[PDB]
Amino acid sequence: MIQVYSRHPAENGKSNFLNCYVSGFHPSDIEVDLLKNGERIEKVEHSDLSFSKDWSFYLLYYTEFTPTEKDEYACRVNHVTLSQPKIV
Amino acid sequence: MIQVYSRHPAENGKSNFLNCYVSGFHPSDIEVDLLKNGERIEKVEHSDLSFSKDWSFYLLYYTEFTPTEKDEYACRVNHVTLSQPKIV
Amino acid sequence: MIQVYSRHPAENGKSNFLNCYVSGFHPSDIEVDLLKNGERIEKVEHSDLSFSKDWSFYLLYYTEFTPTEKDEYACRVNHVTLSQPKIV
Amino acid sequence: MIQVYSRHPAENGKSNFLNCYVSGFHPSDIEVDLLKNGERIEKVEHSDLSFSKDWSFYLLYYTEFTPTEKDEYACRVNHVTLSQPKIV
Amino acid sequence: MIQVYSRHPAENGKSNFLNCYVSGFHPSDIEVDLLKNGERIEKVEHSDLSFSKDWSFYLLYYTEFTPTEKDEYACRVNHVTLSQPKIV
Amino acid sequence: MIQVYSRHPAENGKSNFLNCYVSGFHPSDIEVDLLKNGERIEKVEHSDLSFSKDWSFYLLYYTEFTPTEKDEYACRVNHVTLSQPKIV
Repeated sequence: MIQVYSRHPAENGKSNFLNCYVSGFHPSDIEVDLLKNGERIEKVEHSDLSFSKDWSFYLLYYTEFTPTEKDEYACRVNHVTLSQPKIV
Repeated sequence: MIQVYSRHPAENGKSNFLNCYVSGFHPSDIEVDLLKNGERIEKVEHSDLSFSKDWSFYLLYYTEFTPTEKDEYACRVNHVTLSQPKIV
Repeated sequence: MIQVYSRHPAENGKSNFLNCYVSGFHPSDIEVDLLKNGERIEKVEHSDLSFSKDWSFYLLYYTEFTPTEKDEYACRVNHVTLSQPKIV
Repeated sequence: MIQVYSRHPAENGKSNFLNCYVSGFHPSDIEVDLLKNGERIEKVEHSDLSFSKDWSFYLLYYTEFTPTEKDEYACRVNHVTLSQPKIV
Repeated sequence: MIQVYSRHPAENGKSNFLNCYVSGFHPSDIEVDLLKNGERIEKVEHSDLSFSKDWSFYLLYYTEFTPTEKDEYACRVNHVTLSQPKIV
Repeated sequence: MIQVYSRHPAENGKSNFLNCYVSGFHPSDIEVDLLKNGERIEKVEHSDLSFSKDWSFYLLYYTEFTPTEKDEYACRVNHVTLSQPKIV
């Protein structure tokens, strides 16, 4: 029983990894305005400019939270497994 | 029983990985305005400019959350498995 | 029983890893304003400009939090496992 | 209000003349501009003005470079005269 | 208010003349600009003006570099005259 | 209010002339600028003006560098004259 694993790659260049995993709440480039340039305005009342309310990543009420999760977050992954079982 | 695995690639160049995985709430390039340029305006009242309400990635009420999940997030993945079982 | 693992790669270049894992609440490039340039304004009242309310990453009410999770967060990962069991 | 008074009255024999041998990368008199004269501009986003990325005169992969050359660069220039008199 | 008075009246034999051998990377008279003259500009974001990244004259991978050359650079220039008289 | 009075009246034989052998990386007269003249600008963010990154004349990987050369650089220049008289 012979099991041979040979790996010798040549990477002739530079490697660049950016923003491998992005998730969650990330809004961007949002502009909200009221009366940006205002001239001769008699009255402004009851202006409501609220971007967001309460923030909570995990909100649970009377909950049974039992997840079984195996995860692997990365940019470059190498997984190699050699098995040579012998049973008599 | 002979099991041979030979891998020797040549990568003649540079590699660029960007934004491999994007998910979630990410709105962009949104503009909301009221009376951008305002001249001789007698009255502005009851203006409602709210981008969003409460934020919550996980919201569970009386829930049984039992997911069994194996996941692999990456940009470049290499998975190799050699098996040579012998049973008598 | 012979099990040989040979790995000798050549990386002819520089490696750059940036922002491997980003998550959570990260909003950016958001501008909210009211009456940016204001001239001859008689009255401004009841202005509400609140970006966010209470912040809480984990909020649990009457909850049983029992997750079984094995995770591996990284930029570059190398996982190698050689097994050669013998049973008689 | 933007007022620009730019004048380039006189040029005599500006560049690249009376040369025996010219080669390589020599671009000249190239102008790249975005919003050269701008007034009351609200938002400029995501502008890419990269001229070039990589400069490599010799880039060889698994190559056998054996050029044989005999070159004689013998130019002869006689009685060159450049005159730019200015009288005020 | 921006007022600019720029004048470049006289140039005589500016560059790259009477040369026996010119080679390599020699770009000239290249202008790259963004919003050269700007008034009342609110937001400038994410501007990339990178001219170049990497300068490598000899970049070889697994190469056999054996150039044989005999070169004679013998130019002859006689009686060159440059005159730029100015009278005020 | 920005007022700029810049004048460059006279240049005679500026650069790179009467040279026997010129090579390599020699860019000249390159101007890169962002918002050269700016008034009442609110926000400038994330500006990249990197000219270059890495300068390597000889970059070799697993290379056999055996160049054989015989070069004679013998230029002859006679009676060069540069005159820039100024009378006020």
